[PDB]
Amino acid sequence: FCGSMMATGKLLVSYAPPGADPPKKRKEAMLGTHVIWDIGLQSSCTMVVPWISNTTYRLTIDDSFTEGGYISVFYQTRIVVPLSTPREMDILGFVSACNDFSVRLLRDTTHIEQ
Amino acid sequence: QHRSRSESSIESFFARGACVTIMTVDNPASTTNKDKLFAVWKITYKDTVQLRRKLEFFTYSRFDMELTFVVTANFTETNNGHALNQVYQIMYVPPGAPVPEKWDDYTWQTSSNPSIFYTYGTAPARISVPYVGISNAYSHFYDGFSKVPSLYGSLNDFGILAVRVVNDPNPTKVTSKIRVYLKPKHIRVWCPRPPRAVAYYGPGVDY
Amino acid sequence: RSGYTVHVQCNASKFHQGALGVFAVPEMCLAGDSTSYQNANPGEKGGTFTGTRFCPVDYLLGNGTLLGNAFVFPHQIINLRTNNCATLVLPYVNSLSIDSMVKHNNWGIAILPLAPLNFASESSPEIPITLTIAPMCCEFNGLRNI
Repeated sequence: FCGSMMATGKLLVSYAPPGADPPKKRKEAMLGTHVIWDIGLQSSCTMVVPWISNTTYRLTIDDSFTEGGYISVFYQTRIVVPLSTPREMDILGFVSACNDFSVRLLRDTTHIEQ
Repeated sequence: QHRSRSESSIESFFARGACVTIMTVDNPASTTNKDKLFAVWKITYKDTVQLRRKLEFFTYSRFDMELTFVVTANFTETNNGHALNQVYQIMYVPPGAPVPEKWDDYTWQTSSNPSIFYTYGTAPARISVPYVGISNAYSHFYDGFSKVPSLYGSLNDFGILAVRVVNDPNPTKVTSKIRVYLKPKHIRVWCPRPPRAVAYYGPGVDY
Repeated sequence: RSGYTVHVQCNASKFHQGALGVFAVPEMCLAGDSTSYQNANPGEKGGTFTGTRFCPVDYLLGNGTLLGNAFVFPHQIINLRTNNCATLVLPYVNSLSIDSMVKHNNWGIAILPLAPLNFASESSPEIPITLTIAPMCCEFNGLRNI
C-alpha cells in the first residue's frame, strides 16, 4: 500500500481454490479462506498459495482447465483520511515462487522467423 | 467496622408480608334461593405495585410463598334473626388442575387439592407453598415465543385459591371478606436490571 | 447452547471525536410505541433505535428504563480519543440448562452514541463500525435430517 501515513481502513484478501468460480460479493469471500489486511498498522500483506493437484506435475500451457484458483481483493471497509489529504491511493503487487517449486521437460519455441 | 449490611440483603429487602387480594363471599338468606357466592383468584404478583416493582430489578428469581388469611364478616340487613358460627373452606388448586365453576362441584372434593377448614373467630389460617415450576427459576422477562412461523413474554403459573362457606344458608344474609397476605421466603435473584418509573407500570414490558 | 465473543471495532482518524457505548442485555425484551416474530428478529441486518416499523426509544433502551442506569448490564465504552475497540465475552445465560435456539434469543447487543460524532472540516463525514462474533463451547442435541 503506497498511500498516506494518515489513512485508515480494511481490505479483504481472499483465495478461491481450484474448481471454484471466483467470488462476486464480499460476504461470499468472507466465508472462504481470507485475511483482513488493516491499512493503518501494516503496509504489506503476504498470501501463500499451496500446491493442489491430482498429479505430481501440471502442464504450464493448457486449455480448458479454467481452474487453479483465484486471488481477489475486496473493500471490507472504506478508506478514511483526516484532512485535505488526497483520497486516491495506489497499491502494487509482487509474485514469487517458494522453495518447493520445480519444472521439467525443457521446451523452447523462440523464433524470429517472419 | 460497627455498621452492617444485613438490612439490604435480599431476604430483608423482599421477605415482608403484604396484602395481595381481597376475596368476597357470602351466605345468603334461606328464603331467597339465589346461588351462594364463591371466590376464585389466580396467584399473580402483577397487581401489587410495590412487590412487582421490587421484583423487576432482576430477571430470574426463586422463592417459596407463605400465605395468611384474615377473615371478617358482617350482617347486611337490620333483622333480629341471627346466625351461628361459620366455617370457611379455602382450597388451593396447584398449577395445572381444573378450577371450580360452581359452588357445589366435584372440584371441592378431589383428594388432590389441599383445603383448609377455618372456623370464624380463631387465629388466622396460614400455609406455605414451595417453589413450583418446571424451569430452574421464574423469569420476569422472557425473549421468546411459544410458536415460531405464540405469546411474547413466558408467564409464570403459581396456582389458584378458591373460597366458600361450608354452612348451609341461614335465614340471615351475612357477607364475608378474606384478605390474603403473601410473604416470599428463601428468595434468590439473578442478573440485575434497571428499574422502571411509576407510570402505572404495564401488563408486559410494554410502555 | 453456546457462549459468544463479540469484538467491536471503529475506524477513525485522530481528527474525529465522539463516544460509543456497547451493552449486552440478557433477555433483551424490547418494545416500540404500540410485537410479532418479525419485529423481534431482524437478522444480521439488525435494527436501529430512534429518538422523539418497530423502533424502541433510545433514552429508555426500548424497555421503559432510563438509559443512564443501563450501565448495570455488562458494558464497555469506546472513546475515540483513547481506544477504538471493545470486546465482550458472554457466557450462556438462561433459566434452563439448554434450550431451543430457533425460538429463544439469549442475548441482545446494543450500541448507542453517548457523545455525537464530530470531525475537522473536509474529513470523512461518516465512519464505519464492524462487529465480529465467535461462538464458543457450542453443543447441540436432537439432530434431524437434511
